[PDB]
Amino acid sequence: SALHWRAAGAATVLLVIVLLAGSYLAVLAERGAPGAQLITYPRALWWSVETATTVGYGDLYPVTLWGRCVAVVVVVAGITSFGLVTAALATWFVGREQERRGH
Amino acid sequence: SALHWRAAGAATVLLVIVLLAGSYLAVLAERGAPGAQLITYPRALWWSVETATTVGYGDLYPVTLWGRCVAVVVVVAGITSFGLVTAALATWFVGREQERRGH
Amino acid sequence: DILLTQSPAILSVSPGERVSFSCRASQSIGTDIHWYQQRTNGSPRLLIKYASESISGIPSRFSGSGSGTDFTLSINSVESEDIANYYCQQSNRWPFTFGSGTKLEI
Amino acid sequence: DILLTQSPAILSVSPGERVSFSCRASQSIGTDIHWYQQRTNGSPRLLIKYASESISGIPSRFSGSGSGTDFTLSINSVESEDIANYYCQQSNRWPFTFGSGTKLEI
Amino acid sequence: QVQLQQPGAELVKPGASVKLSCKASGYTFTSDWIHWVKQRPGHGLEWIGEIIPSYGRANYNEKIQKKATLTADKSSSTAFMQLSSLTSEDSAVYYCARERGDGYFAVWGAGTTVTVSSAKTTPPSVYPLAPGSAAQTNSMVTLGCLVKGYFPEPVTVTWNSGSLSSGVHTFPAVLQSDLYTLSSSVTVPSSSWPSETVTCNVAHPASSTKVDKKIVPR
Ligand SMILES: [K+]
Ligand SMILES: [K+]
Ligand SMILES: [K+]
Repeated sequence: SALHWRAAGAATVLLVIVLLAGSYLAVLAERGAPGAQLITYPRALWWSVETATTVGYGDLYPVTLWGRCVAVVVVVAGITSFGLVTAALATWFVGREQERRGH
Repeated sequence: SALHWRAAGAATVLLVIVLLAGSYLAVLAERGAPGAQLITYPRALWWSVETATTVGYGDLYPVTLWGRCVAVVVVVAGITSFGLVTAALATWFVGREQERRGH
Repeated sequence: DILLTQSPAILSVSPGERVSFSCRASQSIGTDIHWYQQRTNGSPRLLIKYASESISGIPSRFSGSGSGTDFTLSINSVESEDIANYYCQQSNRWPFTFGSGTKLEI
Repeated sequence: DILLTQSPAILSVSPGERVSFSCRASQSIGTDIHWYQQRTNGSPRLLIKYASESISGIPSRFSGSGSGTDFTLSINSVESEDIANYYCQQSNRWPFTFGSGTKLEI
Repeated sequence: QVQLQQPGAELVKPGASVKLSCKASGYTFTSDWIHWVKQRPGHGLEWIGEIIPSYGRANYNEKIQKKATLTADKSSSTAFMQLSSLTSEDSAVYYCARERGDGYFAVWGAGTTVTVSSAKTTPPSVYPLAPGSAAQTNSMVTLGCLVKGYFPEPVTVTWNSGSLSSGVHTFPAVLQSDLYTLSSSVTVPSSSWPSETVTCNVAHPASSTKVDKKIVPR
């Protein structure tokens, strides 16, 4: 269908991939750093979801450079993807409002 | 090209500058305040990225007036810049949807 | 590093009694503790993961409890086959660490 | 202020042995501890930064470990050139602070 | 079936350097980490380090002198640990375990007994042990076998290729002039012997020797 709905879909699939890759890379970057908690996959995945949604619980976060880099990619992909949906919903509303104006 | 893509680009470059200036000023504002943790540049930069993305890990935050002021500027620049991208993506979608309507 | 203290080091129980092994972490670690059993000259065997989750193939009389810094591995009605060394292990913070272990004695 | 306790104040080791200096912080400070060496009448020299990162130009026999509140500076096979005072320093919270120091004695 | 396989023993001269192996089998995920744990006689478990095969990245227990180096052959699903410049302090049983990236070691290898010594590998001498003609017999009979003069540890003593498990005691070896000696005992109903043959199998890894010795009345 329309570009905005495809982009939304694409963004979602992409986000889910970043989430998974992010979980795997966080563990890899963090293991080896004393005091690190982002070291098992199940919670790292919870961490990536937390991060991508910016929910801010603060129960887990990276302590290494590479882990922080992985964090930036994840949050940014999350902010962007959700902003994309917002933009897609606006395109939907703007298009329907034009119709409701018989023009 | 179009205004919205230039603005997005500009916003990004600007955000990166605020991030750096913010890291430097946070250290300057915080050193001298007992209990302060925002006192070395590498982590202050992590803090500014955290702040600008509102990721909410809570591992670092300013404790002084000036540090808090620096925090406001940073988060606001971050919220604004990401909102700008969202708006730019909406302009893109709205423009393409008009084309898809052969008008 | 996270310190895992197992005290007392040796437990003397009578056949059929209920025994309780203790594991105290130096800091809070949720329920990220795991229990292993090692018989004389055998290798470690996972008995309980994440503080209280039973592993398949382990006698129902084995269980664990606790969270934070105090953990317990319990055995309802001990028996000769249970005679061994019992270690706790944590996966909350890097690196993983093991308690010093407690020998069960009937 | 963050208190950095270095105990024992003096370490007696035999040539070739493995020695371990201890540094305990009054609160959790990640791995934000740094180790300095000061020989008789010389000025301090950075040996280990951020708890375990080797500095260029320092004998490979020097290393550090720990995180949170317990830190260790280790020397594999000590030797006359190592005789001195060893201080820890923290950069986690303002102001930076130094431990009271430990003298190595062969 | 055995998911982790390690050679029973390795003898190393001071200053020398051995490479232990760990062949894995069963489900293999990219998220799997292989750990190595050290257990000195009497003492407890000590984490050495870890490695993730699907990347070759390894981490070490930095609280202890670093004597190890980990690598992994993705092709043959084998983990390797390079120990170098060993001393008496490095003699112990080294286990390897598999962790599914979720914090606990679901399965461990049988462990490799590494002995750092200048001595020479010496296979054991298995001598039967049957009662004397003067000793009476109860409802049960006690037989045994003397595994003597071997080096280095360990030795795995079985009875009837594992068939006999109930009534068996194998004592801890003892060192007397760079050579170990131990004895294993077995007890069966007095009636069942010697009609039902009784044999002691003795495998000694350091010399790749496994020998039998049937126990017949004197
Ligand atoms: K937020
Ligand atoms: K938070
Ligand atoms: K938002």
